[PDB]
Amino acid sequence: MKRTFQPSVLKRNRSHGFRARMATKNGRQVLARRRAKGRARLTVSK
Amino acid sequence: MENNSRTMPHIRRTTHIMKFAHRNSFDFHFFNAR
Amino acid sequence: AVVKCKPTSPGRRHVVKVVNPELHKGKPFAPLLEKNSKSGGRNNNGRITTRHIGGGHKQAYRIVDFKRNKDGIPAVVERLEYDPNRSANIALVLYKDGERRYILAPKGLKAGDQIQSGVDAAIKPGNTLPMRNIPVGSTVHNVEMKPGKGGQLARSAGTYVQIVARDGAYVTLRLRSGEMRKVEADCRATLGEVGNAEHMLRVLGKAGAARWRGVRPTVRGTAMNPVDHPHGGGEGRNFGKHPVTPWGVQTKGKKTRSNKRTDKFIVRRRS
RNA sequence: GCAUCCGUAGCUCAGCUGGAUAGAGUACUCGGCUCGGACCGAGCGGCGGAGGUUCGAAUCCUCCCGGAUGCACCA
RNA sequence: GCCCGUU
RNA sequence: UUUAAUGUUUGAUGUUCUAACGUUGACCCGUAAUCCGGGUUGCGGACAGUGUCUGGUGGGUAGUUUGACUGGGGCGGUCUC
RNA sequence: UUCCUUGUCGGGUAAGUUCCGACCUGCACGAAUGGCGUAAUGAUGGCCAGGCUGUCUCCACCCGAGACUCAGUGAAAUUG
RNA sequence: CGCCGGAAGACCAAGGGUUCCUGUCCAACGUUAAUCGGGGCAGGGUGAGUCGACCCCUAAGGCGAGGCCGAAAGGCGUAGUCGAUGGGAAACAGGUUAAUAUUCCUGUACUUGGUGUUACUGCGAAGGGGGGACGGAGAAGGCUAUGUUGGCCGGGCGACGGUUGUCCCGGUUUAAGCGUGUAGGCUGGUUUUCCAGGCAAAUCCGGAAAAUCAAGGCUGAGGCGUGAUGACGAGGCACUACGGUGCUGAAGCAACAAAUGCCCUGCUUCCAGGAAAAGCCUCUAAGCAUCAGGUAACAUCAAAUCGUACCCCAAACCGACACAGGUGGUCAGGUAGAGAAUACCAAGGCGCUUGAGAGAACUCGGGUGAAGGAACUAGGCAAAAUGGUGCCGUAACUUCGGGAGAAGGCACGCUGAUAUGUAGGUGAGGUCCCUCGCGGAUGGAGCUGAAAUCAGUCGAAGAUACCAGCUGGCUGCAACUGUUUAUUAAAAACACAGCACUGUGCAAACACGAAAGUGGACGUAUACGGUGUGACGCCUGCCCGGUGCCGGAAGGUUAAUUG
RNA sequence: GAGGACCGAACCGACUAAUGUUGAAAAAUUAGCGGAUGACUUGUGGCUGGGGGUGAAAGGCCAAUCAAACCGGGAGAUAG
Ligand SMILES: NCCC[C@H](N)C(=O)O
Ligand SMILES: [K+]
Ligand SMILES: [K+]
Ligand SMILES: [K+]
Ligand SMILES: [K+]
Ligand SMILES: [K+]
Ligand SMILES: [K+]
Ligand SMILES: [K+]
Ligand SMILES: [K+]
Ligand SMILES: [K+]
Ligand SMILES: [K+]
Ligand SMILES: [K+]
Ligand SMILES: [K+]
Ligand SMILES: [K+]
Ligand SMILES: [K+]
Ligand SMILES: [K+]
Ligand SMILES: [K+]
Ligand SMILES: [K+]
Ligand SMILES: [K+]
Ligand SMILES: [K+]
Ligand SMILES: [K+]
Ligand SMILES: [K+]
Ligand SMILES: [K+]
Ligand SMILES: [K+]
Ligand SMILES: [K+]
Ligand SMILES: [K+]
Ligand SMILES: [K+]
Ligand SMILES: [K+]
Ligand SMILES: [K+]
Ligand SMILES: [K+]
Ligand SMILES: [K+]
Ligand SMILES: [K+]
Ligand SMILES: [K+]
Ligand SMILES: [Mg+2]
Ligand SMILES: [Mg+2]
Ligand SMILES: [Mg+2]
Ligand SMILES: [Mg+2]
Ligand SMILES: [Mg+2]
Ligand SMILES: [Mg+2]
Ligand SMILES: [Mg+2]
Ligand SMILES: [Mg+2]
Ligand SMILES: [Mg+2]
Ligand SMILES: [Mg+2]
Ligand SMILES: [Mg+2]
Ligand SMILES: [Mg+2]
Ligand SMILES: [Mg+2]
Ligand SMILES: [Mg+2]
Ligand SMILES: [Mg+2]
Ligand SMILES: [Mg+2]
Ligand SMILES: [Mg+2]
Ligand SMILES: [Mg+2]
Ligand SMILES: [Mg+2]
Ligand SMILES: [Mg+2]
Ligand SMILES: [Mg+2]
Ligand SMILES: [Mg+2]
Ligand SMILES: [Mg+2]
Ligand SMILES: [Mg+2]
Ligand SMILES: [Mg+2]
Ligand SMILES: [Mg+2]
Ligand SMILES: [Mg+2]
Ligand SMILES: [Mg+2]
Ligand SMILES: [Mg+2]
Ligand SMILES: [Mg+2]
Ligand SMILES: [Mg+2]
Ligand SMILES: [Mg+2]
Ligand SMILES: [Mg+2]
Ligand SMILES: [Mg+2]
Ligand SMILES: [Mg+2]
Ligand SMILES: [Mg+2]
Ligand SMILES: [Mg+2]
Ligand SMILES: [Mg+2]
Ligand SMILES: [Mg+2]
Ligand SMILES: [Mg+2]
Ligand SMILES: [Mg+2]
Ligand SMILES: [Mg+2]
Ligand SMILES: [Mg+2]
Ligand SMILES: [Mg+2]
Ligand SMILES: [Mg+2]
Ligand SMILES: [Mg+2]
Ligand SMILES: [Mg+2]
Ligand SMILES: [Mg+2]
Ligand SMILES: [Mg+2]
Ligand SMILES: [Mg+2]
Ligand SMILES: [Mg+2]
Ligand SMILES: [Mg+2]
Ligand SMILES: [Mg+2]
Ligand SMILES: [Mg+2]
Ligand SMILES: [Mg+2]
Ligand SMILES: [Mg+2]
Ligand SMILES: [Mg+2]
Ligand SMILES: [Mg+2]
Ligand SMILES: [Mg+2]
Ligand SMILES: [Mg+2]
Ligand SMILES: [Mg+2]
Ligand SMILES: [Mg+2]
Ligand SMILES: [Mg+2]
Ligand SMILES: [Mg+2]
Ligand SMILES: [Mg+2]
Ligand SMILES: [Mg+2]
Ligand SMILES: [Mg+2]
Ligand SMILES: [Mg+2]
Ligand SMILES: [Mg+2]
Ligand SMILES: [Mg+2]
Ligand SMILES: [Mg+2]
Ligand SMILES: [Mg+2]
Ligand SMILES: [Mg+2]
Ligand SMILES: [Mg+2]
Ligand SMILES: [Mg+2]
Ligand SMILES: [Mg+2]
Ligand SMILES: [Mg+2]
Ligand SMILES: [Mg+2]
Ligand SMILES: [Mg+2]
Ligand SMILES: [Mg+2]
Ligand SMILES: [Mg+2]
Ligand SMILES: [Mg+2]
Ligand SMILES: [Mg+2]
Ligand SMILES: [Mg+2]
Ligand SMILES: [Mg+2]
Ligand SMILES: [Mg+2]
Ligand SMILES: [Mg+2]
Repeated sequence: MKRTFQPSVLKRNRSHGFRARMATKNGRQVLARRRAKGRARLTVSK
Repeated sequence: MENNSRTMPHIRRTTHIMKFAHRNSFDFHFFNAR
Repeated sequence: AVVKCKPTSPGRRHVVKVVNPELHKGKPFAPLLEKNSKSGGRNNNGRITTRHIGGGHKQAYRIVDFKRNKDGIPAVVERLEYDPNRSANIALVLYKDGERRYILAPKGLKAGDQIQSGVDAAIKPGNTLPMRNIPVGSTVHNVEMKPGKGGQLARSAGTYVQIVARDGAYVTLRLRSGEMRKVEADCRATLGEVGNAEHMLRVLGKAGAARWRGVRPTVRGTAMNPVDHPHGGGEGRNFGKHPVTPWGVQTKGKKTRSNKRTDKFIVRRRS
């Protein structure tokens, strides 16, 4: 039957992509936390 | 939720397996000590 | 003309429709149309602020002249049209210079009638004059509250307002609710009643007919759980409490008017 | 089975004056008005039983009997 | 003001 | 005890006024703009509205309490001398 | 909705705690937290009849997939 | 040999990302073996002015200079700017690679810009107007895709009786563009004069008046001609690494049937009354005026960038798996049939990655059954049974629609005749007329083709398979169609049309928001919110002491304040 | 040629039975079943955020989790 993950690249980038993170103050703190952890992928992007 | 299982990383909620009241064939007539 | 439908199916047994054959069968006048997209009863916070609104047929907005300030120039009524935005019908008029406008269609008004606005117009149904030039006792509609603002009272189908007195700079109006109100005498009004007076005679007949108008179903508060409504709960059908709104304010009798700046205009409240 | 309240004139009900004195309506009886009602004037008619305290009980105790009311739940 | 009935 | 007279006065209600304040009335401009601001005028007008203080109401919402003994708990009874 | 209760009477059955009709003694119905009716409708609750049958008396045989044997691969719950 | 064939075939979007093709390898991966693979390694492969994106334009919505509001963070929103699932220029047929093709090659086309020359000329917008531009249902007519049969052309004369014929097999294909303007749809045309309208202007739109003509214009499938002396073509001949390669090539017409596709964004009808903006056309303002610009012809130049392999109802996507699950669009052959149902087939694609034996109990999925026929069981659960078309016939009750396919019954195949194939449909030739053509009348060849009656005939059975209602009687509840506990409850629960009470005079009540504001509503008491009841019919009695609500102001009590 | 009209595929749903229950599957399959022009169904995009949303109302649903989601922190909460 129909499962919860139905992929769509446009809805992925609009919801959690780089410009979506940079738009708000709380999204820019997500990026600061991930840069401080040293993560190889900051956002979910291309 | 079981978030870092190393033997079964694919599943987080497993109590539908071994707990008898959470299996699909549980019947409430098993609980007749009421 | 009200017609009863024949009971060929259970959803047709109780339908009573109002069918007016003098309406224009055709497309409306396109320069006076605007987009009107639906809300769902939701505000700019995205939250439902009025319940039971949703769906329905697509509708275009007709720009209706509620001001009637084109003074001195006569106008001939072209045809009567259907308006999905209101209970009344609207009329397309043509002024002598070549301007077309939509007005509310009054009672008894046909295609070919002559209307005129202004201070020196005649006392006949369809003309719009200030209320210092209207005889006391007249039946008017589309009444202004402030001068130049546009008509706001007695707009629905079959409604009207009677002019009871004129004392000074004010006139007293008997509103359709039974309320006596003072409005200043420089405000305009249109002679006659609003047309389509058998709009209240129609019966929808079935549940889907209410859904075509964008009315969603009402759930009774006594049919809920206590977490959802004050009336909720019970083992069977229990009520036990005084009837209230979903937010706990007493309905069935408690007054909610709180407006200290408009009380001087109200002579007598409704009863 | 437990808990609570009641047993007063033929009938329906007051009286606990904190213990020292029993009444009301209706019924019934007698006389009158007119043959009988209605009406008028008089009258008669007794604290559920069995012990206990008490100078003394319808009243306060203890038990018995009878009548009502409520409860008898979770398995 | 009220004032029934009579095998 | 009881009243009137003169001089002086605040509180109450009432009546107008405009100049604070309101305007989700009209017009003009910034302006290619149903926002906003300024200007002109009309209608309200010391009301309304808001701040501080205060009486009432307030399961709309919140934090909690709701004893023990007991031939199982509950119900009944008991709790000190 | 009725505890007593399988109330009593009538119908249906050889035999009916259910069903249908009536009675009224309504423990503890009742008028818009509606009363009583009601054609049509319902994967709705109860009851009866015709047809039909391996549902049953009472099982028998047959056709396939497993079970069994050989070769290859090869788990699991549990366990002082 | 078996299975699918409204897919288990073919083409895509989404998503994935090299799984595509060739060579090579078999440790691990593949539920077995593997020489094979969507596995390992190496090489190759995706070619565009026209397809898509990008681009121009907007919807819902997002963000938002100033602004308004908020302890801060921030919230809302104007001008704007983004945002497709919608609108906007243009390409087709054939051939070719192991793997791409409307992209390469061959043939024949089209669109939008820049520049230049010539001829002529009022051009110009952030403004005006038109257009773009829009619902549901239904009906008919004209067509095409496509199919069938005939004719024509090539081949055949049959492993076993017959088969030179009314015999058998195969083929009979051709586009965009350009030209012509038909079935159909809509609309009166032209000229002159004037005007409180379209924020100013306007020769444009709107309005008024007058004259004159009996016609004009717009839209539009298909057909026909050309494109095409080409291309393709059943087959045959010649080589070969036996995979394939090279050359040549006949016929290439007609009739009938026919869509859910096209004409059709039409027509008719109904109420619930059915996007926006640009491209496009047109008008003028400031302005420029031998300029610039506009229009037509011709020449020339430009049309960039990114995607393009492959899978896509699946072993490549979402499900931990090469997992009986889930996943939007497009194409739609034959026989029978009402049909996209169903059965068997075509093109095409597959036999589902463990097999081999045996023929015990028992389990699963089915077939049949003597006599009985619900005796089974909580309960006819499950099975069995009914089943099509035409015609006859059909009760109580009813809101007059229903109930009703009530119930029940009869006919049904094949062959011949009526009639060498009828009624009906289609309609060539010939002839006549004109408007001389895609025209009209007459005419009927050819093709297609039900249904019925009569007679005969075979079987146990003619709706023979697949497919395809069990029926009736009484009663509770809910009027009805709907909705609900994703994963034990589909109901008598929820909703519902209808009814009543109550609030609400517009800066409405109310709701979301410290607020600004927004919804209610571009609505205005025949409207809107809340509450209860629940179609319809007959009705809805008595109680205001208690609690609540509404009204009242005399008196009593009564806060901050004052002192 | 009307209809929340009728029969019935696609499509949407989930009433009954059997199988399965370390399943082929963390809810399916097979055989029947209901709606099937509408209060229908579906693709793409958008909005509503946790004492909040949304709810033809079942405490239903809000990423296999719901009488208060998930993640991190107070945090080694407290545990007669
Ligand atoms: N949101 C879905 C996550 C699925 C995950 N593998 C689980 O077992 O929960
Ligand atoms: K309701
Ligand atoms: K309930
Ligand atoms: K002012
Ligand atoms: K005030
Ligand atoms: K004890
Ligand atoms: K014990
Ligand atoms: K009862
Ligand atoms: K008998
Ligand atoms: K009997
Ligand atoms: K049902
Ligand atoms: K029934
Ligand atoms: K190997
Ligand atoms: K496997
Ligand atoms: K698009
Ligand atoms: K326009
Ligand atoms: K004109
Ligand atoms: K223009
Ligand atoms: K390609
Ligand atoms: K064996
Ligand atoms: K049938
Ligand atoms: K009823
Ligand atoms: K159901
Ligand atoms: K429900
Ligand atoms: K109302
Ligand atoms: K609005
Ligand atoms: K009362
Ligand atoms: K009261
Ligand atoms: K009272
Ligand atoms: K029809
Ligand atoms: K949609
Ligand atoms: K929460
Ligand atoms: K989650
Ligand atoms: Mg995983
Ligand atoms: Mg509502
Ligand atoms: Mg309602
Ligand atoms: Mg409930
Ligand atoms: Mg509550
Ligand atoms: Mg109850
Ligand atoms: Mg004694
Ligand atoms: Mg008597
Ligand atoms: Mg006598
Ligand atoms: Mg004043
Ligand atoms: Mg509380
Ligand atoms: Mg605490
Ligand atoms: Mg205890
Ligand atoms: Mg005890
Ligand atoms: Mg009996
Ligand atoms: Mg009975
Ligand atoms: Mg009741
Ligand atoms: Mg009651
Ligand atoms: Mg009531
Ligand atoms: Mg009843
Ligand atoms: Mg074995
Ligand atoms: Mg073995
Ligand atoms: Mg087959
Ligand atoms: Mg690879
Ligand atoms: Mg390959
Ligand atoms: Mg292997
Ligand atoms: Mg392969
Ligand atoms: Mg490979
Ligand atoms: Mg590899
Ligand atoms: Mg493009
Ligand atoms: Mg904003
Ligand atoms: Mg701060
Ligand atoms: Mg844009
Ligand atoms: Mg390919
Ligand atoms: Mg325009
Ligand atoms: Mg064609
Ligand atoms: Mg030859
Ligand atoms: Mg030959
Ligand atoms: Mg032979
Ligand atoms: Mg625009
Ligand atoms: Mg996948
Ligand atoms: Mg998968
Ligand atoms: Mg996963
Ligand atoms: Mg496999
Ligand atoms: Mg699969
Ligand atoms: Mg599908
Ligand atoms: Mg099929
Ligand atoms: Mg084939
Ligand atoms: Mg066997
Ligand atoms: Mg038998
Ligand atoms: Mg036999
Ligand atoms: Mg037999
Ligand atoms: Mg039996
Ligand atoms: Mg038995
Ligand atoms: Mg059955
Ligand atoms: Mg009968
Ligand atoms: Mg009938
Ligand atoms: Mg009839
Ligand atoms: Mg029949
Ligand atoms: Mg015969
Ligand atoms: Mg019953
Ligand atoms: Mg129902
Ligand atoms: Mg239903
Ligand atoms: Mg459940
Ligand atoms: Mg469930
Ligand atoms: Mg559940
Ligand atoms: Mg179930
Ligand atoms: Mg269920
Ligand atoms: Mg309401
Ligand atoms: Mg109800
Ligand atoms: Mg009542
Ligand atoms: Mg009061
Ligand atoms: Mg229907
Ligand atoms: Mg569902
Ligand atoms: Mg099912
Ligand atoms: Mg099924
Ligand atoms: Mg169905
Ligand atoms: Mg059915
Ligand atoms: Mg159906
Ligand atoms: Mg609908
Ligand atoms: Mg979506
Ligand atoms: Mg509950
Ligand atoms: Mg999760
Ligand atoms: Mg969940
Ligand atoms: Mg909590
Ligand atoms: Mg701490
Ligand atoms: Mg701890």
